[PDB]
Parts: sequence; structure tokens; C-alpha cells
Amino acid sequence: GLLIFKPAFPQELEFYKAIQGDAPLCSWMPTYLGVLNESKQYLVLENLLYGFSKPNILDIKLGKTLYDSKASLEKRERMKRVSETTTSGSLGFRICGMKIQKNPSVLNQLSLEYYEEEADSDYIFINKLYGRSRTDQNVSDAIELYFNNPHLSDARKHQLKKTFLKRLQLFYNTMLEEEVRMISSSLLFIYEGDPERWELLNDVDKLMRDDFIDSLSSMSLIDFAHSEITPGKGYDENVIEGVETLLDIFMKFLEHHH
Ligand SMILES: [Ca+2]
Repeated sequence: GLLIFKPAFPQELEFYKAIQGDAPLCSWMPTYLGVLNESKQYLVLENLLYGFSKPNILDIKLGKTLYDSKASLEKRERMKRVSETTTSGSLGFRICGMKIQKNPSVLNQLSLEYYEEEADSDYIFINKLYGRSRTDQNVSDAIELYFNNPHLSDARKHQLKKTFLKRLQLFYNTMLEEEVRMISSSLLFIYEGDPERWELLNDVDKLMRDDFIDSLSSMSLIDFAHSEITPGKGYDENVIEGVETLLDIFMKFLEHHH
């Protein structure tokens, strides 16, 4: 599963084509490889899950404003409602979903309405209703829940929080330099839930993802159907505000853990 096939939206295709010592934006994105035709067209992308044994996935939507210019006022109105009623409008980001290995301690406290199990795996899908119902006060706990893998020691969970903080510092620095406007893009977090793989790699976790063409965790930026390059227009303040909040949250994870 080296590759992903995503239905092509012309604006997302144009964004990948336009893009592809602070890191450049492209280094956060999946590698775009081309298109496949059916006709139905698909974007062919690097699979960000490739190489993980038990990937644990967190999708976060970036921005207070959640519509672009091309939006019909019907969806413009729907998107203002989403922003106004979730952490998007207050904090600049919201949890969109997760797919994580179930932790018995977690499952006991989480409402049945917030997730979908299966018999065929140890994985739960944490749904949109969960992410939309997070408040400014409990959203930090929701992120700590993501990391609460039953197979990882407290030392490894902490390492990951620290590594992702560093990625957020680097991503913030990238965003100060990029002249783009990105609407409803996601940061995609992935970490390795299999501690045999932590053994194999001796707990060494690359800050930046290996260039695909020529990791125990990764942070990526995905979903560019409402993105475009905007040279001369300055940095994306809308997105950076969400990043600023994530930085505060992740720095707080490190408090008290001397
Ligand atoms: Ca080893």
C-alpha cells in the first residue's frame, strides 16, 4: 500500500501541481505522483500510512474561517455555523476524527455515540460528532486521548508529544514564509502503536518525514480542494492562528513532567 487514489478535484490537483532554513510547504504534504483515469480521475499520492505497523491517526481541521470565495452562500452559511459552534471559530482548529487502538481505560469513559468499534480489530473510529462537541476546555484532553495508547509506555507517549511540539514549531515557521490560502486543510498526525516497532527503531523518531521519491510518527498537511497559492499576499493568518493554539496546547502537555 505505497499509494493512495483520491478522486480528483481540479482545484486540489492544481494546488499539488503549483507547489510540487525553514521547511518548504511541500515537505509537509504527501508526495503527489500524477493522475489515474478510469471517465473518473484520481490523484495518485504517497500513502502516509505506509510503513506503520499499527498506525494511530488524528485528523485536525485548520482555520477559524471554513469557506473560500467559490462557495455558494448556502454552504458559506453552513460553514459559518460549523465554525461558530466548534473550536474552529474560537481556537483556529478542530478535531475532525481519529482512528486509534482502543485503550480499555479510555473506552470506559467515552460515550458510545462518539465512536465505532469492530470485532475484526483492536481499532476504534472516533467520529465527527466527538470532534464537533469538543469545547475550548476539554479539547486538550481530547488530544491527550489520541496519544493514550495502551501499548506505549508513559515515556514513549511523552516523547511523541514532545516530537509533535517540535513539528508544530517547524510548521509554524513554514507558515510565516508561505504565501498561500488554505481553507479546510487538515493536519494529519500518525504514530506507531506497535512497541515492537519502537524496539526495531530503538525509539528513534525522525522529525521530518523521509522524502518519498529520493518513522515512529509523522505530522502532515493534507486536503487542498479549497487551497491556492497566493504570491505577494502574505502568510495565511487564518491557518497560523490554529497552529498558535496547538503550540500552546502541546507546550502545556510538557508542564509538570520534570
Ligand atoms: Ca532494537
